[PDB]
Amino acid sequence: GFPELKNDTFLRAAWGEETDYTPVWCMRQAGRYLPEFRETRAAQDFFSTCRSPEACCELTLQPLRRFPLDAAIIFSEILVVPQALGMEVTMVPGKGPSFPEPLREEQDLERLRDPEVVASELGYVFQAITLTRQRLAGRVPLIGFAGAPWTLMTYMVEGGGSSTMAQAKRWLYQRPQASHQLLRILTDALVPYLVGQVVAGAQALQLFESHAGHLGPQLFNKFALPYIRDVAKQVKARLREAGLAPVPMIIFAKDGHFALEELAQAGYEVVGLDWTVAPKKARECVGKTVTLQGNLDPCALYASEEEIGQLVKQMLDDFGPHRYIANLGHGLYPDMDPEHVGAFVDAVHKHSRLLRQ
Amino acid sequence: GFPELKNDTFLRAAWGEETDYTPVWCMRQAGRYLPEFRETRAAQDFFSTCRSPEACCELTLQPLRRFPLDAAIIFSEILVVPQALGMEVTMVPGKGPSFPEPLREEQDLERLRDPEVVASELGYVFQAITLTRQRLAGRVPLIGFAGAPWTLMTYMVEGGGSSTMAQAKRWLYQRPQASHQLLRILTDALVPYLVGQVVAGAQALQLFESHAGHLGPQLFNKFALPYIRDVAKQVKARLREAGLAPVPMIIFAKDGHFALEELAQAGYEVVGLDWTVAPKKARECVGKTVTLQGNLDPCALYASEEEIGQLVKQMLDDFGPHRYIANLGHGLYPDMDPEHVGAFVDAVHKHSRLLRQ
Ligand SMILES: Cc1c2[nH]c(c1CCC(=O)O)Cc1[nH]c(c(CCC(=O)O)c1C)Cc1[nH]c(c(CCC(=O)O)c1C)Cc1[nH]c(c(CCC(=O)O)c1C)C2
Ligand SMILES: Cc1c2[nH]c(c1CCC(=O)O)Cc1[nH]c(c(CCC(=O)O)c1C)Cc1[nH]c(c(CCC(=O)O)c1C)Cc1[nH]c(c(CCC(=O)O)c1C)C2
Repeated sequence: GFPELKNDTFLRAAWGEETDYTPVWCMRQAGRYLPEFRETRAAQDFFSTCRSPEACCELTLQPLRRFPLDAAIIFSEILVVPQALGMEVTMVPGKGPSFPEPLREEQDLERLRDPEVVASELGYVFQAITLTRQRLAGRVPLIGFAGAPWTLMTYMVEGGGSSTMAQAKRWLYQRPQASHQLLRILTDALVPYLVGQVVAGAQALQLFESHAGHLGPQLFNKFALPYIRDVAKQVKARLREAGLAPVPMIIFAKDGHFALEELAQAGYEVVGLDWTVAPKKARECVGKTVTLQGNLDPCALYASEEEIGQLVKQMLDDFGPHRYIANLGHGLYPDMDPEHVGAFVDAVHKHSRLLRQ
Repeated sequence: GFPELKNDTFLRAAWGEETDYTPVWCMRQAGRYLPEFRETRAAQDFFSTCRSPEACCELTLQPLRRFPLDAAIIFSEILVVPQALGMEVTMVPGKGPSFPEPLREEQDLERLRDPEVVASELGYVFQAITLTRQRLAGRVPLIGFAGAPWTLMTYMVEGGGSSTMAQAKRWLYQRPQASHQLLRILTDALVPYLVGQVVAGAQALQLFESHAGHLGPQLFNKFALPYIRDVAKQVKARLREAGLAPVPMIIFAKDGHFALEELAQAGYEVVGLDWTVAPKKARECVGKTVTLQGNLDPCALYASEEEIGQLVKQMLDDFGPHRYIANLGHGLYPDMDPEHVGAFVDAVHKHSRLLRQ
């Protein structure tokens, strides 16, 4: 139903095969650092943008017109899942996401939709995925994505960003039962959503556990890890059952240094790394059979084009030329220079080829 | 809404009325042979230039500050239409236009936008037309333009220039149905685009069938001519319906010697000629009721100012002083001398007046 893929380097590396060079992409490659992103986004409010296949497709394509990135990622939000479960969410400029009525007690779970119906509420995402895959015309693979259960829970309880997650963690300690219930609702919504993304055309999937860092090992193993594992097991199972090829799945646990061994056993092809983990230490944690993605400090792009090249060279030396996809350790920041993102991409390609030959 | 036209000679001649002199313009009069064109163009990438009304207006005006040309043509590209249908196109300096993902099989037509929405994607062209018509302040008429369906198809399939059109012609012979489908998509996008150009201020329209020559009579009559005829019929119909004055339309089929009789019956006021067709033979083909445009070998401008004058004199003798707009037989080449373009313009004006008096 879709054009044949021309550059599959990203997929080959995700599965752990050898390639001629290291593939690269950037979290938030479609983002506010691009003037053209801001121009397209000035037309609608944020979630209206998410609900327009043409707008999502356009924002996805923009970075690919500037840089020879080895993957695209669909424009959407992780917060579409809580929204489709029935929570109201806003993204007013200057303030970040807010839920005006967060979940604060167990009884608040009653407001949520049955998780089995979330996928049908998210048809607009699938339309954006199909459109973008057709428009990409096989240039590079298209990544779909969602938030991990714990991270989604933090937003639902905290009502937005938090430096401590004190309310969400209070749920874990004081309301463990109701927490597991919410986390299971989330998992059961995520699975059919992620499956649907692949049915619509996604060629890989990333699960963002952006708030792993707040947990620590004991809480992470009890409350985050089981649902991370269940997402992967279930998504692969449903795809096989529907006659489709399962896709490479990436787990990105920001500030998750402490969980790398477990994440390596959690049924994901790729483990994404923040910039605080030394590549060689990550490699000792995860072993020889998963692919690593990352992990340059996004702020390194504030440095000169030449220094970026040298930092990239050092990073590639540490990861080595096997089982590795280059990216930053988090997303691009809004004040970053597009030319420096350009330099990061060119340096990965240049030094990875030098490192092989 | 616009200034009254001061010099309408070009329009009078297009409609076949007598004038005091022969009006002249040059394909690519805004082009790389002008140092000031290159300076304005060094600021942006090519399609960013196309999307800036001020930049398009400026490039349009430049040649008119050097030479008393009898028409302006808006700065744009024919390839904006395939781009607005959803194909990615580049114009890297030194390489010409490229589509990295050309159409290669019938199923690839699925990626394209509904042709009814192309005009709204091309609003920036209409903004450039309105701005330029206002800035011209009635000096001379402003021509809008587009590629003809077949020619646009060649780019979409071949992915760029070709000496044979072997892939595009393979479509015509092996995929006739899918070819007609593409050609109809193109026609249905072109019509509302061309209409929009006139709504925005265009005072005439040229359709460039630059790749006619590759066809020959049987394929041209089956695959190019029907859509050329449909463009004109439909554009005139929509303009009448909207309460506007239809504009003179020019069909330019480069290397189309073999189609001149049919082109004369295709509902265009003006038939443009390449330099390989002797003017008197063209006149026998098209009859007494269309206007001819052309047709000096662009390379003749490599000759001395004096020789250019003599070649122009011979050309004007052959066309005669009725139903004729002077131009070259194709566009100006980048290494041509602006003073020689100057001499071509002055010679047309001088000898056409001598030929009447
Ligand atoms: C994949 C994605 C996301 N957001 C957006 C996209 C699509 C564009 C892209 O690929 O980044 C658009 C996307 N999302 C947002 C923006 C900027 C909105 C604006 O102000 O106009 C855009 C373009 C806003 C946003 N959205 C979010 C925040 C963080 C809130 C906090 O904890 O303080 C913020 C600031 C939640 C969010 N959103 C996302 C994550 C996971 C990655 C990460 O950790 O950064 C998370 C945690 C993922
Ligand atoms: C009307 C127009 C066109 N292109 C451009 C304009 C505006 C300036 C002008 O009036 O010429 C800018 C215009 N278009 C281009 C340039 C030069 C770009 C650069 O290298 O910087 C400019 C100023 C590049 C171009 N664009 C095209 C080619 C030919 C490719 C091939 O078949 O080999 C090329 C080389 C496609 C094209 N473009 C156009 C045609 C029809 C006329 C013709 O046959 O020449 C065609 C066929 C029309």
